[PDB]
Amino acid sequence: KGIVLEKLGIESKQPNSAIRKCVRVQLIKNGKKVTAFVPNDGCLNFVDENDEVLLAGFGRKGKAKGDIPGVRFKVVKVSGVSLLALWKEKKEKPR
Amino acid sequence: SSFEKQQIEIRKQIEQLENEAVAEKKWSLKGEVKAKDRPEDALLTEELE
Amino acid sequence: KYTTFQGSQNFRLRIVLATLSGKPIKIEKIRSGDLNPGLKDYEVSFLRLIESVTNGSVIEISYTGTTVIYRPGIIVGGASTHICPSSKPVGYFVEPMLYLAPFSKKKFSILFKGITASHNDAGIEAIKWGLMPVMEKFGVRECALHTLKRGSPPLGGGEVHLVVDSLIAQPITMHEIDRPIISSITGVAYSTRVSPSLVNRMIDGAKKVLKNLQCEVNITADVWRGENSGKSPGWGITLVAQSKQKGWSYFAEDIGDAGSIPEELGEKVACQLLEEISKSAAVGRNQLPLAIVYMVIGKEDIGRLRINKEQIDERFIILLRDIKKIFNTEVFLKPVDEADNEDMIATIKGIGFTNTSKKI
Amino acid sequence: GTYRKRFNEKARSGHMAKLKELKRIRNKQFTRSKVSRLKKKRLDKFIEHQLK
Amino acid sequence: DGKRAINYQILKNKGLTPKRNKDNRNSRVKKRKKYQKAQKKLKSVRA
Amino acid sequence: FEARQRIEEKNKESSDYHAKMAHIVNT
Amino acid sequence: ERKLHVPMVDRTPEDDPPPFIVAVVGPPGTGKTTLIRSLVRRMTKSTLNDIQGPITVVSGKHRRLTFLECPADDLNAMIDIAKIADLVLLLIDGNFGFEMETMEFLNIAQHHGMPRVLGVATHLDLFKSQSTLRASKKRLKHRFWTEVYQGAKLFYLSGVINGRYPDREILNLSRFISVMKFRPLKWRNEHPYMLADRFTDLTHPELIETQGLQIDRKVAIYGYLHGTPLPSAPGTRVHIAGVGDFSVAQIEKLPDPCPTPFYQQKLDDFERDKDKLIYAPMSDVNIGKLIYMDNISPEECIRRWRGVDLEKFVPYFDTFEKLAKKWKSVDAIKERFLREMNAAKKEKLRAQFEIEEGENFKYDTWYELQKAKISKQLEINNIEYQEMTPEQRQRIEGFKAGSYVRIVFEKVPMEFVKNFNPKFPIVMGGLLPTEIKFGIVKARLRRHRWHKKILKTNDPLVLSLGWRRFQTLPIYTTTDSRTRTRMLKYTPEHTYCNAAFYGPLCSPNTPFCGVQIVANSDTGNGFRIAATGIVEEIDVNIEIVKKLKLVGFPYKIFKNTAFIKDMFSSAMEVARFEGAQIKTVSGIRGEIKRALSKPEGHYRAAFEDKILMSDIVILRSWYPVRVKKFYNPVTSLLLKEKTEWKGLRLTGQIRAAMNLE
Amino acid sequence: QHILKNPLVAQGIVDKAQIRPSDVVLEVGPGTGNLTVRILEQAKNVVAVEMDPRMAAELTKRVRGTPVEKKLEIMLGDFMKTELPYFDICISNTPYQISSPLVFKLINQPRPPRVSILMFQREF
RNA sequence: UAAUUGGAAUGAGUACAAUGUAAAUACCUUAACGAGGAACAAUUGGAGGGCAAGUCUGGUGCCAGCAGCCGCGGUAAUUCCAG
Ligand SMILES: Nc1nc2c(ncn2[C@@H]2O[C@H](COP(=O)(O)OP(=O)(O)OP(=O)(O)O)[C@@H](O)[C@H]2O)c(=O)[nH]1
Ligand SMILES: [Mg+2]
Repeated sequence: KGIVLEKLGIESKQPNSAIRKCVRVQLIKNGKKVTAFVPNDGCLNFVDENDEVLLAGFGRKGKAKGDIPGVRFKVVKVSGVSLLALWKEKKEKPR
Repeated sequence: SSFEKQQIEIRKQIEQLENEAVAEKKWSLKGEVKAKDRPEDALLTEELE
Repeated sequence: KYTTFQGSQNFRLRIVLATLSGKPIKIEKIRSGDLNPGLKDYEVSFLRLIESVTNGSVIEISYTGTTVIYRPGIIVGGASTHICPSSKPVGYFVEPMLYLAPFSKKKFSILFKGITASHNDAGIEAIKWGLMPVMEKFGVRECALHTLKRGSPPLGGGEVHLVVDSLIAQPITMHEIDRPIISSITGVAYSTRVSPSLVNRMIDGAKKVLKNLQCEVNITADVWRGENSGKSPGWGITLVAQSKQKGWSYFAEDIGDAGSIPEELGEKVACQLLEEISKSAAVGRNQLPLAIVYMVIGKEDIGRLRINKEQIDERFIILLRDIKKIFNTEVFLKPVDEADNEDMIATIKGIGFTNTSKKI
Repeated sequence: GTYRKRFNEKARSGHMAKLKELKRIRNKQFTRSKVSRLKKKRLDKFIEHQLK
Repeated sequence: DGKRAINYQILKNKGLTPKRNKDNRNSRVKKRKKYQKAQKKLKSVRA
Repeated sequence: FEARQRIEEKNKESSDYHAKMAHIVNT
Repeated sequence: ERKLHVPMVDRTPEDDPPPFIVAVVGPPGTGKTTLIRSLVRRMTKSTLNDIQGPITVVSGKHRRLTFLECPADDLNAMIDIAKIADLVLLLIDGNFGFEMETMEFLNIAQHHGMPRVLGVATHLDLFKSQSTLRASKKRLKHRFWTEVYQGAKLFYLSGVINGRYPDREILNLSRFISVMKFRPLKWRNEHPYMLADRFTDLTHPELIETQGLQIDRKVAIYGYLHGTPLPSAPGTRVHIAGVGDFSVAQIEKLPDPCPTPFYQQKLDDFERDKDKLIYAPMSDVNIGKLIYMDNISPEECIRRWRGVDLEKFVPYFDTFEKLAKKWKSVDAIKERFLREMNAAKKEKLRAQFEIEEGENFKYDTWYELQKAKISKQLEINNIEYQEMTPEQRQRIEGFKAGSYVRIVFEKVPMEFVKNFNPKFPIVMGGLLPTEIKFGIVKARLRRHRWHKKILKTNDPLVLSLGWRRFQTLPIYTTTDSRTRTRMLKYTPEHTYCNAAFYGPLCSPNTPFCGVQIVANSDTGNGFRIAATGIVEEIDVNIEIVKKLKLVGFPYKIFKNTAFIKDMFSSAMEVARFEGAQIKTVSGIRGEIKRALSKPEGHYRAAFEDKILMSDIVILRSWYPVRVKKFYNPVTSLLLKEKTEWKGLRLTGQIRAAMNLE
Repeated sequence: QHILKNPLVAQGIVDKAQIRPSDVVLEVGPGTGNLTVRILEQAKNVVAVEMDPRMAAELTKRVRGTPVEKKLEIMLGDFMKTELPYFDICISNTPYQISSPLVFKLINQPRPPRVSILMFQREF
């Protein structure tokens, strides 16, 4: 689990860039704060600040044209619901 | 009673707004305007960018 | 409608409070019994500063000029400048921005010019070592006061620079019930456009007073000369007694002008510092309005600060009655049960306050 | 796992008394917070320093 | 009735799934068509 | 003057964010 | 790592917490009066009838429950109750299915903060076969599991044999809503709120008769305070939802009229409720004190306690020579500064070690650390209150939750009293210092995924935010890649535009929710929630920028140089713009260079390629638009009918009712 | 002659010195001013001691037009033969053959410094 | 390649009934209904393609790159990559 501490690249002009997609997240077990990817850049609207993101390993098999060394996690569930079920508009985020 | 005065002036504001809102748009809230459709000098008194 | 205050007494405090709480106030009969009634020049410039950092507010001044009607807006901030009029030093306008700074939309970067020393108002070592550490206890991380040029009375022309970086949501709730133990004494001793024997003689007098008490004593001599040293000579001192464990400070400053035998001035300030220490517990007698206001605007939570009974004086009673007029916040003074002295714990329940003008 | 850490030990008192005895015998063969340790060590260093 | 019964969409709740064929429903039908299509190719190259 | 001040803001913000993601990872 | 959470603060009291509010909601015919009737019959053995208003019933040694049959239709009442409710018996027909009101309330609850929703399905005795019944039960359960979490249990109630439900099931509901722990939400633990058991207007008949009945009357309202301490001085502000925005004139703590048996047990251990289990009134059956005495001067106050300006900074010091003699020997201040005798050294040194660097030395996770700091603070509050003589505790804490309180307003509009009926909830809410200012808010929002049509710029949107419902005129902006704020003219169909509007402020990061029409006449079959957002920042000015392109033609063509007609009409028009950019509609770049004088608006312009004559030049100007300042609060329960509050009409609607394109 | 190329140990060396805004830094063996300019920002007046007038000329060329142009003196010659003025902290990179003289010269100053950040060989 | 249409087939479901069973429920059996968008509305993933009177970045011109649910109008109206 983790707390969304802030967003990164919210003022980055170049859209869909990787630094646009990355939020900065504090974990609740340690206290250590890391960075986390997010699929589908529109899904930055779903995470706000003090959400509970549930992070999973990013575990990427390969590295693309303009990627980032350093993002190692990825956001799976934002405050209970799951980002595939908000982006697909099945459920919606219970505040 | 003060509630009726407050809604009479609310209906004033609403009636004016509707009468505006269905009405034909002022030129400077369109695209593709000429000097034909507009009146003259209306880019000197306006301060666009 | 308007909360309504009388008199010209403690102007800046009511303007700051009416900006924090956000309730329009109205001050009336402002020296109206006096020869030329109204606001002095510096009070108008202070209102100009307040209007400059708060987008949205509205100030009106009566026809004669003896009734101010203030309706606050949100705090915003920015970077700007200010030209302090000749009668009051820059400390007069630095201090209310100390109250108001950590709660704005953007940072403060304000550039003051003018005189930078006086007898009455705050210095530049006063604000640095006397009221930045209280602000740092209450959760303000990164604040600083860059001296660029140091003026002096009567001409001045100095300029200082208030940069405040951290924007907290609300101050923390600060429990403190113990008399701090003083562990050092530092202090600054400065002089502009004079020969450097003065600073050494002030340090001589001070260290002769403090040559009998059991902590280390050091004093940064600071001799400006030339082109950033301003336009007129002067000299002054500040002594800070510094408790390192918890981060508290008690300090006493003064300046001096043509005629003062500087050994006497240093001896004076050392005696005043000892006096201040003996009438204090966890705050000096003059850092106390800042800490009381930062307790009031905390979050909804009892905060306890210990005070000596000698600090209970007329300025205290005035301050608390002004808080109870704006905020509606009483202040429960219970006594302690150490039977060696008559300290009083002062517990204040914070109002529920945030910084509602940040952005997410 | 004889001398483990059980979840609640006030409610297991007869047990731990019995285990104390077992340990006493089996290791009478040999008998015949670390922040409190760090605090004690630093205090004793300090006292030695001040006397020197 | 006076009853505001529910939509179709907010019953079966399939928002934004893309639109596939009428042949992902029935695997037998899809493999049938793909066999009789990729048998045409082998009736041109094995000429 | 606008276009310049935008360029220095944009450069600083971008570089600092990349520096934070260089500040985390080989910890 | 299922356990860990964002830490939050509780602020429910520990001595006497108020009753939990149990809304019971659902469509019109679904049987939500038999539910409340039979729940109360099980929990007091005392059957009612004609239930209206809130109803407080003791259930246990401690729990008190405040039932509230929410009205069926009115979307205003559902919005109110969703803000304040604390359990929701969301009761859905079983034979019919879901119905659109159940879905609407569910989404209103999900945005403002979701209370404990527990669903019960009735009309299950209308099925004729067990296979139809059993599959339908499973199917409703799975849809309800989508809306609420998974495994959330719903209850199935058969027939109404005697005007009330069975006993096995109703006994299960009673057990389950009497073991349940509630979640610390956000909006409810900063604002005091109050649900009103009874209500009386307090004027003479004399002012009515001698002033012709019109005047806004003075009114006192009674009920339980939930949420946070409502401070114990008059004049604080209040929003009475669906009425307006008042300021309280007098408050007073009554003795509460439904005590738990635990409470009476502890009260009879001062002096050393067998049938009055239900309370349904809306239906029928010293220097610290010396500082705060205003009429005293500060100086005299000091003089009594023993036996000037603050504008100067330096305090008042004594005279120099008195100090110089006084502070020669510093012995008086001594203790502010840092075979048997050996122990005396080591005690001196022990205390010095504790002082000097004995700070650097003072759970398993980081969530338990935070909750331990929070709970340490909460008990410091508790301890320092319980040294306060209960008047003083009342003066600086101020009527914590659970207190029964009478408060009384004055200048309350006439219609509120004439059009009263107990079935609609009146719900007092406190106000923070921000939410009384007015300004423009910059929020972000999307069309709500089930709403059929996209919105429009400047068509009114009744939205609820804080305790308020008000109708505004939003204006939806994109952002042109973090440069400017282009004014969109619609809502994107599947994403988040921003919006700006003029309304009461509220703090950043606050979720709101907005509808079209709330009038129960013209509703139809469509879903009704229409936008969901959070408010992102707060100010008093924004500038929005509509893209406006000037279009003109060429008439004389060189190589790499053209002459332009029809865009402008004068000379100084062109002279304002020497250095603009014109792009061909076909797509080559260019600019304008100089003005021709004898032709009146014609001029000369440069290009990168030789222009084709049919090409057309456009300049990309940026007109500034600005928000309107409409604000029309609903006040839905001052009307005679309360199920139709109408305001501005949508642009398509006023074109339909005026028969025009 | 070696050059501390790392642009991140340089800042850390500087800010550990805790330079106050009223200090006189002696800064012995400045090199090409990779390190110096930070000290110029944080101190009132810097006194750099140098032996290579090539470096001295380039270093004084570095500060031209810069606001800190007037807060830097340069003293030439052998370090172990000058008379150092009063100075109030000391920051040093100088090549290591003077590592043992330097230390005792600082200890035997009249009015010695208060803190000095020195670079040495690991075994030294 | 199909995009209209021609009749034949059947059970998911509903159901007299009988069987089942301690009693039911369901299966197995079966009157009567029950298929054209057979709307009686299969899914989960990843790869490509185009989308300009749009935006943004860089440059040795008309370009490139990012991207494109954001354009000039219009939302009971647009009936659009039939979709
Ligand atoms: N057969 C059957 N009838 C029911 C059931 N529930 C309620 N009813 C009947 O339907 C009617 C409606 O019940 P109410 O108690 O009015 O419930 P309600 O939701 O308050 O209805 P309104 O008063 O119209 O809001 C009652 O007369 C009940 O007898 C049920 O589960 N089965
Ligand atoms: Mg009913």
